[PDB]
Amino acid sequence: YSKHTPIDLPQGFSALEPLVDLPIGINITRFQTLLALHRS
Amino acid sequence: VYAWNRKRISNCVADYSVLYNLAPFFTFKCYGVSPTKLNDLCFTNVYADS
Amino acid sequence: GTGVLTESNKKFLPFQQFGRDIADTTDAVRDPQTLEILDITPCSFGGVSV
Amino acid sequence: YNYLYRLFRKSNLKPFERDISTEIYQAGNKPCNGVAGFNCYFPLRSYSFR
Amino acid sequence: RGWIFGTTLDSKTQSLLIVNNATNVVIKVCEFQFCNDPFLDME
Ligand SMILES: *[C@@H]1O[C@H](CO)[C@@H](O)[C@H](O)[C@H]1NC(C)=O
Ligand SMILES: *[C@@H]1O[C@H](CO)[C@@H](O)[C@H](O)[C@H]1NC(C)=O
Ligand SMILES: *[C@@H]1O[C@H](CO)[C@@H](O)[C@H](O)[C@H]1NC(C)=O
Repeated sequence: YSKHTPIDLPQGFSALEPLVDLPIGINITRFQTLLALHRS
Repeated sequence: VYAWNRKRISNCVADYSVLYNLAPFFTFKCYGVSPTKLNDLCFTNVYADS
Repeated sequence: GTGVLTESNKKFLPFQQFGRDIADTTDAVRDPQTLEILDITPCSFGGVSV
Repeated sequence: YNYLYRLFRKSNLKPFERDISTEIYQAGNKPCNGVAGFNCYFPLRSYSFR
Repeated sequence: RGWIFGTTLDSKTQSLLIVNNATNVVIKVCEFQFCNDPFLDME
């Protein structure tokens, strides 16, 4: 479910619209996000 | 069986009548749906585990 | 279902396909092939008194 | 002998779950350290189909 | 840019990958041999 808002966390209400319903059928117990570096 | 294959069935029209009429399968047992009603329904998120 | 299909003014979101009333019976549906949203209203009925 | 099943596992699987990890199982108090031996057996055994 | 989901995050199990690079949004379900510190880095 995803939501984009034009803006700590703000205080307000924003419902998240469903974006992707994904049929995987696999076990998930741990996650890690991916970032992007900037190189100079 | 430890590494059973899961195949997605999507974006197709399925004729289940050709599966029922053929005689080689000893067991054709359905739990959540009637066997004879499969030609009259629409489904998604369909998977075959072999 | 049995009903009259009419034009609707309900602004369905892109994920949304059908709609449900208080009773949970379908009141609006999105037709395939054309993607339009059709309102479903039950057919005319009433009590007959002699 | 191409078809193998998981004879031994620590816990029961979840619905629609596949386990293909070829790690050794500890059937006793003594740790096995990835090496077969007394009370250390491979989880996957093949069917003798004839 | 994305997320990594799984149980052991290696080839032993099967993992889900969500990425959005400079061009398109890709969703994959594979048995990835993940890095300990995976990241993205014109890109
Ligand atoms: C068929 O249905 C699809 C939606 O699944 C739609 O995009 C397409 O325009 C339809 N084609 C015709 C000829 O109705
Ligand atoms: C998913 O993995 C966890 C630990 O990796 C395990 O405890 C759990 O039983 C697994 N779920 C299923 C359905 O096998
Ligand atoms: C983004 O990822 C897809 C899939 O890996 C790849 O085909 C595409 O070339 C990538 N785009 C760039 C700019 O690298």
